[PDB]
Amino acid sequence: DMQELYFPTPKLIEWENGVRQYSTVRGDTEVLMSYVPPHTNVEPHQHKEVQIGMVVSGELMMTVGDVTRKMTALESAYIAPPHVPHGARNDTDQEVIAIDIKRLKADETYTSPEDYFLDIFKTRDLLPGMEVTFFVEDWVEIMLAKIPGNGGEMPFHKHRNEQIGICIGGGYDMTVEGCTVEMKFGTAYFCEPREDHGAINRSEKESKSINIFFPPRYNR
Ligand SMILES: O=C(O)C(=O)Cc1ccccc1
Ligand SMILES: [Co+2]
Ligand SMILES: [Co+2]
Repeated sequence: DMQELYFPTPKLIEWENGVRQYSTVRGDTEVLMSYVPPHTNVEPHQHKEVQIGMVVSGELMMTVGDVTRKMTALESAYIAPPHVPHGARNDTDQEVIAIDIKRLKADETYTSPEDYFLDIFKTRDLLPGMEVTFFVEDWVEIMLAKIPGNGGEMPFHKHRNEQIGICIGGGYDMTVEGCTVEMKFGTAYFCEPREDHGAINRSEKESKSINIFFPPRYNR
């Protein structure tokens, strides 16, 4: 009944310059997957919401404040604090696929590295065979996860931490509070604090996801 809560139906945003974005929202948080065409500029802006982002595919020139970093897929993240100007350019011959999370909570303090970009904090197995990679700031933890094929599983559990995520490769069955969805590329899920969730990958190919914790769960 409430599947729309945990797995929001995305809206498509189609710009005139060719950028396409898929918007999923639950309450105070929005997830956007963006496809930016070759040699295309994304005009700078600013807003009261904090913004965290990462490249999923391709290479993107990302600008936050005075800083522009060439972002390689899945190897860095950025945080644009509230009202900090930010924009981007796909300066390559290839499409960029990027992810960004926009958010505003009254009790959160949106710190960031002084030059805005986060590098890999640590890579390691979360469960035997399940490799994860962390990017860590005070109030948020990004965790890349690979769920092995042929039965790879994240057992059901709950935690104080809010947890939001998006599938970025392969497929898997995701369950939140008794609602099971077949995740595919771009599918987003939203877990409020203490909401039951789990996952299994029954396919042959491993499945990749980006999972985000407020506040950090593993590296505090
Ligand atoms: O570590 C957690 O808290 C998780 O929920 C991990 C996870 C990884 C991939 C899909 C669903 C949950
Ligand atoms: Co923005
Ligand atoms: Co969890």
